[PDB]
Amino acid sequence: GSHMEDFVRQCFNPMIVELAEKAMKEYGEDPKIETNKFAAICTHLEVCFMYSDGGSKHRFEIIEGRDRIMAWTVVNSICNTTGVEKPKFLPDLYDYKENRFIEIGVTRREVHIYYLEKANKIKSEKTHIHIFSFTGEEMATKADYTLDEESRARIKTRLFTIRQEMASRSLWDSFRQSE
Amino acid sequence: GSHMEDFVRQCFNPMIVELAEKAMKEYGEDPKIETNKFAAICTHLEVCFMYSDGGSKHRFEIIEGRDRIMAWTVVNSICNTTGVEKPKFLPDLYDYKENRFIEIGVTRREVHIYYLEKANKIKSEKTHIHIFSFTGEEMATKADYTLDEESRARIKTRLFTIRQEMASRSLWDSFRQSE
Amino acid sequence: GSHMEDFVRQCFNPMIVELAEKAMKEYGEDPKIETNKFAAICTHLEVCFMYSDGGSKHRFEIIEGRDRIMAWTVVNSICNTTGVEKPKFLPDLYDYKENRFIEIGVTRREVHIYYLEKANKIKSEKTHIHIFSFTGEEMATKADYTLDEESRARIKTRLFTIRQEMASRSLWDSFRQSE
Amino acid sequence: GSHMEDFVRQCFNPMIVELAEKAMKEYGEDPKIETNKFAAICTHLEVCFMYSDGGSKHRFEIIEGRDRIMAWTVVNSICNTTGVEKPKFLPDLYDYKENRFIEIGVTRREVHIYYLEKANKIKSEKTHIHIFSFTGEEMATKADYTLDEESRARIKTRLFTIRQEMASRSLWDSFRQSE
Amino acid sequence: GSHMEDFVRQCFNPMIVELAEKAMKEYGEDPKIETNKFAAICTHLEVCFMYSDGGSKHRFEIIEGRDRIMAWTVVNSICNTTGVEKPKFLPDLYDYKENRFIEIGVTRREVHIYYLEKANKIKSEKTHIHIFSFTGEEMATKADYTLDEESRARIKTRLFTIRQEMASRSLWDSFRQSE
Amino acid sequence: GSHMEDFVRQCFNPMIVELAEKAMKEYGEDPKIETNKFAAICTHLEVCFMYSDGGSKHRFEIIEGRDRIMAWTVVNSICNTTGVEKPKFLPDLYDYKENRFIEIGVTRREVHIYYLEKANKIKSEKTHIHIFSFTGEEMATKADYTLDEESRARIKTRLFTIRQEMASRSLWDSFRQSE
Amino acid sequence: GSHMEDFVRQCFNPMIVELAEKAMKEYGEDPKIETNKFAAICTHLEVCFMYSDGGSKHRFEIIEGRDRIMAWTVVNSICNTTGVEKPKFLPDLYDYKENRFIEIGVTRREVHIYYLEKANKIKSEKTHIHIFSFTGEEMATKADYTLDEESRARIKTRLFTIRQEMASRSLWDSFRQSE
Amino acid sequence: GSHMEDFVRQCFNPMIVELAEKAMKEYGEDPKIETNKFAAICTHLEVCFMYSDGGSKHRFEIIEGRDRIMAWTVVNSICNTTGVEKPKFLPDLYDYKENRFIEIGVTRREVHIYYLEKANKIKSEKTHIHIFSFTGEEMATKADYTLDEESRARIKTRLFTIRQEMASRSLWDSFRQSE
Ligand SMILES: COc1cc(CCNC(=O)c2[nH]c(-c3ccccc3C(F)(F)F)nc(=O)c2O)ccn1
Ligand SMILES: COc1cc(CCNC(=O)c2[nH]c(-c3ccccc3C(F)(F)F)nc(=O)c2O)ccn1
Ligand SMILES: COc1cc(CCNC(=O)c2[nH]c(-c3ccccc3C(F)(F)F)nc(=O)c2O)ccn1
Ligand SMILES: COc1cc(CCNC(=O)c2[nH]c(-c3ccccc3C(F)(F)F)nc(=O)c2O)ccn1
Ligand SMILES: COc1cc(CCNC(=O)c2[nH]c(-c3ccccc3C(F)(F)F)nc(=O)c2O)ccn1
Ligand SMILES: COc1cc(CCNC(=O)c2[nH]c(-c3ccccc3C(F)(F)F)nc(=O)c2O)ccn1
Ligand SMILES: COc1cc(CCNC(=O)c2[nH]c(-c3ccccc3C(F)(F)F)nc(=O)c2O)ccn1
Ligand SMILES: [Mn+2]
Ligand SMILES: [Mn+2]
Ligand SMILES: [Mn+2]
Ligand SMILES: [Mn+2]
Ligand SMILES: [Mn+2]
Ligand SMILES: [Mn+2]
Ligand SMILES: [Mn+2]
Ligand SMILES: [Mn+2]
Ligand SMILES: [Mn+2]
Ligand SMILES: [Mn+2]
Ligand SMILES: [Mn+2]
Ligand SMILES: [Mn+2]
Ligand SMILES: [Mn+2]
Ligand SMILES: [Mn+2]
Ligand SMILES: [Mn+2]
Repeated sequence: GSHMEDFVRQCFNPMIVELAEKAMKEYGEDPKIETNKFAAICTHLEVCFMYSDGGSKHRFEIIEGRDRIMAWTVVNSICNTTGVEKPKFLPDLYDYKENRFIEIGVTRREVHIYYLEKANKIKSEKTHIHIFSFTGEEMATKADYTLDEESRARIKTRLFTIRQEMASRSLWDSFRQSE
Repeated sequence: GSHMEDFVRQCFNPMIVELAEKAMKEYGEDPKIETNKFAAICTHLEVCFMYSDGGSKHRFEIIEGRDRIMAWTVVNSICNTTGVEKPKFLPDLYDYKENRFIEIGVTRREVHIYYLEKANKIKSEKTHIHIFSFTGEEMATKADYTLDEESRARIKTRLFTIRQEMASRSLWDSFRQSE
Repeated sequence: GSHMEDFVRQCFNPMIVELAEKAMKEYGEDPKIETNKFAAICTHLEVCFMYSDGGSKHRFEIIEGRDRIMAWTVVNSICNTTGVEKPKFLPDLYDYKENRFIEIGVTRREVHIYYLEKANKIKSEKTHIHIFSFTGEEMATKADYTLDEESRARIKTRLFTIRQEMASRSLWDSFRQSE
Repeated sequence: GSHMEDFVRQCFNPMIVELAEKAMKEYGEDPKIETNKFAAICTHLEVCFMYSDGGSKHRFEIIEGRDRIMAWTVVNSICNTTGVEKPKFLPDLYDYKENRFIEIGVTRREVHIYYLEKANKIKSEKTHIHIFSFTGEEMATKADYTLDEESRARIKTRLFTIRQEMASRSLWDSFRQSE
Repeated sequence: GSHMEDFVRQCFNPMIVELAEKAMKEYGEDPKIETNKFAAICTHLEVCFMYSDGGSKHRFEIIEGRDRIMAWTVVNSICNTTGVEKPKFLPDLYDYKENRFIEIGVTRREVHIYYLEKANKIKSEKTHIHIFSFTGEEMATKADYTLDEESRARIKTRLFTIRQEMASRSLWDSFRQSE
Repeated sequence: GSHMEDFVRQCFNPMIVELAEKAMKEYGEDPKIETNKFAAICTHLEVCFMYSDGGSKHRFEIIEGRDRIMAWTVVNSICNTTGVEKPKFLPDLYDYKENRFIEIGVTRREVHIYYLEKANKIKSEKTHIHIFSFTGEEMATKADYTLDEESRARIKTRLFTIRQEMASRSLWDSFRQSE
Repeated sequence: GSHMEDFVRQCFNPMIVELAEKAMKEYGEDPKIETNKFAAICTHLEVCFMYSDGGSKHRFEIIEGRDRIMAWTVVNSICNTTGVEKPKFLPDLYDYKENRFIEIGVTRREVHIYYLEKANKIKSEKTHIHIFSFTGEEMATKADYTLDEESRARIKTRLFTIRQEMASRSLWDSFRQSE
Repeated sequence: GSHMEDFVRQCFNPMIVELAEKAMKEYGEDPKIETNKFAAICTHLEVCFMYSDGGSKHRFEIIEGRDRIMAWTVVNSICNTTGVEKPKFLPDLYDYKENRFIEIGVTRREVHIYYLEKANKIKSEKTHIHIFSFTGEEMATKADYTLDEESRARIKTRLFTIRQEMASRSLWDSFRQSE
């Protein structure tokens, strides 16, 4: 095994790791080789899980963490009961309170570049966009950050905790220069 | 076993299935033969469970999911402590906040026909009526939908998810044309 | 064993029964003989448990359900940190929100007689008094019922459910004419 | 073993004891000899745990209960995402709602002496200070007690319960005259 | 509810009760009315469970405790892999060590009458027969009791414990004169 | 609380302690006062539990650890299915393999004095007698020690471990000179 | 989803299904399309699990159910501590008692054809071969069936139970004519 | 953290890791620095755990995995009930069947050098000695290996699995050249 893989298994809880292994394998990647992609999907999975935990009881429908067909089924059921436009690509969450899907991005570049690139890929204007980064900076559409400051600051802290742990194990540099 | 039965056991959590088996057998039906009635009572059971989960901590007394005699006991205790009129037929919930019983219907026809038919069977005007359907449409008495928009839209989504899963297994058509 | 005892073990959850057995034995009574006292302390224990569950997260300190010495220790710690007067007899709860102890009574007589008798035994005016009965009637000091209408009506319903179950087993009559 | 140690193991839940054993051993002390320091760190650990439980869902980041390096990592991540000043010594909590770290002290002297001594050791003015004592008295910076009266009064009661239990076992006197 | 029913729920573990409720309802009986049949199937279910527990690790295939169709499926699979004759009626166990099915009877008459009646109903000579009674007497085909003396004497004791508990609750007499 | 009581709660697992509290209270004693009797019944309870664990799967019926009436019920069922003589006093176990009841004694005197005294109290010759002591010495009827040397030596070790723990807490001397 | 897939999820316990999903995806297959291969690997996984359960406590090292690299690691450790020849292909078990690896095959053809084909693929003579089929027939190298008759007959029964369940759902025919 | 530490946490189950952390800290070492000593005590802990699992039900008293004082207490109780000589240093197990203590060594040198060195340190001839190594070789006193070949070969395999995992992570070389 790799050094990064062992770090992934000791920093992220097992359920998040199992979902990341299932997600990458459903797209042909192997967690034991593309190990920094392994850490990325784990990090992205934890961020969305904390994000939907930031609301009430059932404000959010979690799209991420399901296989492509079941995730599109919930997308279909959401679209064809609320009336919203079906997105071109799979989002990560659906905000019932705000009646909009959310795409959540976790980047190691500037929140400006990453938002611009995914806002380009999305093109469909309806779905909300919300980016975090491993430095503590965040950016959202219309500056509408959906959650309150306390929930989002928990996410920024967890991200900086991961970058710190990667650096003390000498794996942050390759993780940075691999996105 | 039937194909529908296997779908029922893999789509609804085991506790809901056990309650549905107990409910149908207490009325002489067998889940392994009347399999689309098996899916209906499971669907109806999940909807009411989500419905009472939509309130505070103890807003709702769940009438559905108990055997006829224990369910009438709670109905008696509710009626003879609050003062409300004892219903002619067994409701599904009791709203303490609103001081009224609720009958919850899940239909594959128009919410208008199904409401009209059960409002006819109820006749007793006190108990509230609330219908959902597998298309995302809902209808309630006095347009009083009891729950907020977020909780009810979760129920509509789950219903459309079930219809989608039934269709990909070729069982939605017989399920539709069997109510 | 007795018929009432078997009913007590099948109607009240095991933790409440274990506490009732411990409470009665600490005062020389045996649950297997004084069986209707066994049902009374179980009923009284469940009512107080639902009562403190009716508040926020930690509004209530539960006095009932502890042995005499540990219960007086919490009473001491409560009195000697808030400043309230130490009661002559052991209460059942302590309301931090209202800064007062509560004595909870469950009776099979008129709420008026039972309140009057315990208000006589208490004499110390500080601690709040709140009575329920197996008919759905309640009475509290200064008409201050502490909890909201939804929480108290849950307690009245549970009480009428117990009386109904006792009656169908022919044990309500002796339970009534034994208090 | 010591008498105090046995009391520590029977009064504090095992998870708090395990954390206290880990905390003291990471600083060269042995719980089986410095047994009243063993009770102190257990008491301090429970107080902070109740303290962060006094907020919403994720108002507080718990600093206490982690080893020195992981605790400083969260401190780093907190500081370098919110922007606050990194404290000279390890605090116990971080209040996101109030955007400030908290140092929690549990003393057997006057809240005035203990606050003054730690306010002297801290010197860095940013982090909040909050002291409790085994008599029910508390003191906080700017008289800003962070939590509501109900949560803090739970902590004062638990403290007086511990002192009472220590006294009936003859160990309060040495515990007092050892801080 | 009945007095016997409450005794059934407090003497037999819940899994055995659930199986008995499922078994009787699959044959049109209601546990709440035919309550002594309810105790009989519970007693019969526990005896067979102890019986198969009396062997090695996987000496016995349990036929009892499954619904009619799944029980016949295992009967089919057993018959059509070992080669034994398929029985006319559903047995309770299958002994691999001895290569024979077992029918287990629990009676309140003489082991001689009960064996004779079921040996008459079976007619198919292959399947083994083994009877216990609430007095401690047992009888098996060819005097081949399958299990050792220690396992069978546990079953006789449990049976006499049940009869004793029924008698102190005044329900043994009707239970006896109802088979 | 007492020092011995705290030692009892930290040395014996909670289930054994709960049984000891129930056993002593059923005979009018209070664990918080007669604390060395509290340790004795706990020690006696653990020894019998290890003893019956020393056999096969179901060699032993545990008589100890039940209340007087349920323990006599099993005694009745054992006697009136095996045919053995019903003992004058309650034994602790029943050996099916050897077809005899066992009385287990744990003493702090010489195994000779303790055996002689209980062999005097028993008088009924049928039931087996087996004594252990906190020094590692054991004595059984006809020198028939029922279990193998490995199981009995585990019991002697556990006993000497308890005496050692009591001595380091200064409570062995009063425990010795109290039997 | 497919009808076979739903049957796979309701007939095999979830841990076996998760392993089968992981095993097939590690070789590029998707359980939701190659659904009868999905049932085959599940069936093969359960058979090997029952097989190693047929021995003592730790007679067998399970090779099947691990990913290719971890399975080869145990193969390496086994070979390079016992001294046996490292097999050309991955076996399913390692028998320590017999000091040989085992390849377990579950077929829907004649045990003769399936054994011959895999004995051809293995070529390395050391590793043992053991075939079962859905009719109850088995064949092993040197007629050495490793396990006793009771354990192997459990496996044959489970296999015939699966074929029966597949047939009543109309999926046995395609499952047969797909190997 | 270190790379080795992350490997230790992902290869050994958490209970073994917690014991190793407690064992090293009780002797002044820190698992996060002396990380290959961290892997050694974990490996040594797992080997002894498998070793005592290799016997009957209670053949072995586990000495390793307790703190120095509690481990010496069991040593005292063992010595002063069986009569064996108290060892100069703490052993790892006590074999009741063979009436002797066992010292278990796991080495990365030749089993001959390691045995000779510890046989020199022990000097007390009574206690048995048993060495394993990461190559699959073992050596015991009088060639008495206590366990059967199947149990010991499981231990040799697990050891070679650990060395393989260390090598693929580049940490075996420093682990070898550090003993
Ligand atoms: C699992 O791997 C995948 C998966 C897909 C399809 C489903 N994925 C999303 O819907 C998706 N994917 C990404 C992403 C994209 C490229 C590299 C890494 C990631 C990242 F962050 F996961 F780590 N970010 C999101 O935020 C996001 O919602 C495509 C490609 N790779
Ligand atoms: C379990 O089967 C039954 C049960 C009964 C008596 C108790 N039932 C209700 O009280 C009830 N029954 C129905 C319903 C009615 C006919 C077919 C299907 C259903 C449906 F939806 F369950 F699937 N809808 C409700 O909403 C509802 O509250 C009558 C008949 N069948
Ligand atoms: C357990 O039995 C006891 C206990 C005590 C001392 C502690 N008890 C209370 O503090 C107490 N006792 C009663 C009560 C009094 C008489 C009969 C029955 C009850 C009742 F309801 F429990 F069922 N009601 C309360 O509300 C109440 O707080 C005295 C006498 N009996
Ligand atoms: C575990 O033992 C230790 C630990 C440290 C470093 C980490 N500790 C804190 O950060 C800390 N330490 C104390 C404290 C100080 C001296 C004696 C006792 C305590 C007390 F209360 F724990 F019991 N109080 C706090 O409030 C507090 O946050 C220093 C010294 N001893
Ligand atoms: C559940 O109720 C039923 C079930 C059936 C069909 C399946 N049953 C058996 O296969 C069966 N049935 C009986 C039995 C027969 C009559 C009354 C009571 C019982 C008894 F003991 F359960 F309590 N004894 C056995 O030993 C036995 O194997 C027939 C009738 N009633
Ligand atoms: C719980 O307290 C009791 C209980 C009883 C009746 C039931 N007890 C037994 O059947 C019994 N009682 C004793 C024993 C006797 C006197 C003092 C202490 C014990 C001892 F060891 F428990 F600690 N030893 C046995 O071995 C034994 O089987 C009588 C008296 N006290
Ligand atoms: C935890 O660390 C320690 C502990 C002690 C005292 C208690 N220890 C034993 O009783 C002991 N110690 C060793 C050992 C010795 C030196 C280095 C590494 C180990 C090894 F293998 F743990 F990894 N081997 C055994 O087999 C053994 O029974 C001394 C020194 N270090
Ligand atoms: Mn996504
Ligand atoms: Mn995303
Ligand atoms: Mn209904
Ligand atoms: Mn309805
Ligand atoms: Mn009270
Ligand atoms: Mn009261
Ligand atoms: Mn601190
Ligand atoms: Mn502090
Ligand atoms: Mn049967
Ligand atoms: Mn039968
Ligand atoms: Mn006794
Ligand atoms: Mn005894
Ligand atoms: Mn194979
Ligand atoms: Mn050692
Ligand atoms: Mn060693």
